[PDB]
Amino acid sequence: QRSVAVWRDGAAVTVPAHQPVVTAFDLGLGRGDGIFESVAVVAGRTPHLAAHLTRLTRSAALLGLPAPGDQAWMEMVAAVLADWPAALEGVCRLFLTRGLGDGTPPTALALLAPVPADTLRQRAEGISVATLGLGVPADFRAGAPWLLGGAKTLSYAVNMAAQRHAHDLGADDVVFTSLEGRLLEGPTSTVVWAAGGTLHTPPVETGILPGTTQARLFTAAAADGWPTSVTPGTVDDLHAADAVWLLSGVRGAAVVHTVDGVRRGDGDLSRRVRELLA
Amino acid sequence: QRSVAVWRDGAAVTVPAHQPVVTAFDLGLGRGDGIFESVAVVAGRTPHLAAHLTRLTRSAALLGLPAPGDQAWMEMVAAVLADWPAALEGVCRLFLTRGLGDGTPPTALALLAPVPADTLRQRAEGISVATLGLGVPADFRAGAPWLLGGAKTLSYAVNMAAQRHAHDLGADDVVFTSLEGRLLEGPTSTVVWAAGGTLHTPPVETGILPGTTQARLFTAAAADGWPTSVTPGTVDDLHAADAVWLLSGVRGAAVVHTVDGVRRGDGDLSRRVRELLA
Ligand SMILES: Cc1ncc(COP(=O)(O)O)c(/C=N/Nc2ccccc2)c1O
Ligand SMILES: Cc1ncc(COP(=O)(O)O)c(/C=N/Nc2ccccc2)c1O
Repeated sequence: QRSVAVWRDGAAVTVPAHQPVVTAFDLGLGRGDGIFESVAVVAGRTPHLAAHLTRLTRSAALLGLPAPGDQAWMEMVAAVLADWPAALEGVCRLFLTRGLGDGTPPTALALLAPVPADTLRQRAEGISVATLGLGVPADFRAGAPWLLGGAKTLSYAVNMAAQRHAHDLGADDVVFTSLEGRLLEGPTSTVVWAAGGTLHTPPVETGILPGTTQARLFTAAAADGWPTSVTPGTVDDLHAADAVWLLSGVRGAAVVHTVDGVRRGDGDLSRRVRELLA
Repeated sequence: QRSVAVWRDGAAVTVPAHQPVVTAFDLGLGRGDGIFESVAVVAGRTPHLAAHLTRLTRSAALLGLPAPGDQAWMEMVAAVLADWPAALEGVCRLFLTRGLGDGTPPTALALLAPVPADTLRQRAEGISVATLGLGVPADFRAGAPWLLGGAKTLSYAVNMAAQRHAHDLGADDVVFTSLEGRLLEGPTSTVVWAAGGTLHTPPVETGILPGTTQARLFTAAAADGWPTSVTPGTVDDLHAADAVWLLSGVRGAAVVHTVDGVRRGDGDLSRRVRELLA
């Protein structure tokens, strides 16, 4: 099952999941002019909701979208959670669109659906990843705010086409690379790798998204005496690593067992990552 | 006024413009995973509909979207035109989204609204343009189909943020540039410029959109003995030109009187461009 709530006249309103909620002129539909956050629902609860709401706020600020505020979002999360089975892991997406235009109200929605079995299987069994160039220099987006580098938008056509291109090659997912071959991130994930006793992730001064699963791992790793580093790594670094993972809010930690058709092990490092994230 | 038609059970169905038509799970909303075309409505007619439908077909093919076919689109255009005032110039947008997922039907819509007075004023009086880098090499997108270079998508968040960035600077519109400073195109237009008795436009092997207003100008220019060229121009070329225009289906030909705050004339070349486009 699926469930949806719309923000109407300062209240969360539950509507049937198959009921249309956005008109033809919504700029989130026609232009992809809006932001989202994907919130894991585990045993009927949203363990990391606050983290996601801080990122929703930053995404909304990058796009100059008026945001309804935390109270509002928590009320819409409550609405869609109301009849949700504790046994069924969910993805609760929050969408904010520019609506019919700035001046008129932005459209706020919450939508909840099961995490798919194939996403669960990838968390359990790991993934193959294709590296695909984005064409941009690593330092470019820092000087080009119009490219929306640190924002999570409704404009994911490229993200989806990258994933289809990867599926066509026989891979499960994508890591983007800069022009010079620097790691950036997934269409939908943050890369992390283990090397020389350290956990590495690429810098986001490169204009990628401050991943919340990754932040939570690095904080717990720090506390457990596992050194962490922001490292301007390349695909060479992924091949040479002791282990590689894609981190995301919904899939969680997916070990990367294949990079560009090159099979790799994890040096049995995945267990401590999973313990720290738990 | 505005009007909308949805494709339901092999028929065009008229619905009130304020009526929701897309559910929360439509991938055109949540992911910007769909295509569009914007069709000028002039004196209650769609003079260039066939041209736009051929481009809709190519966009749909780049995204691997099943397309309903020309018959269907012409029926949805007929539906929204039904009560439309001949005196009111319109923009008829056709949207095709991946729907709830491939396997399930794509969502097809037509939506018709007046061309705004400020767009009409720009056609009459011309525009200021900001050049903004896209960060990509001119030759990059040709080797990177996942970047969707020659497709017109529902994923226009960057396009819109570029335009807002330009408005903030005091400009009306944008021309994108490659890393090396080559002209690409507008978020929503094709650049053309006059130099040395020739009409120039940038190559689209660079992964930009084959503009239909531009094709129509170059065809009529050819027939009238005005030489045309595909020219790998830079911003230098826009400053040095005898005249510069942005061409698009809805605004038409907008003379560019200012490039990056540098004012320019058109050498009285705009009249012959407008005669040829008429
Ligand atoms: C570009 C990009 N980079 C990183 C993450 C890692 O973030 P976190 O640990 O907070 O999830 C995401 C995920 N978005 N979430 C998402 C995207 C698409 C579909 C569903 C969810 C992303 O989209
Ligand atoms: C990237 C890009 N490049 C060129 C044109 C020139 O094409 P044509 O002469 O066929 O119009 C368009 C226009 N889209 N149309 C459009 C875009 C946004 C909003 C409304 C219409 C465009 O979006």
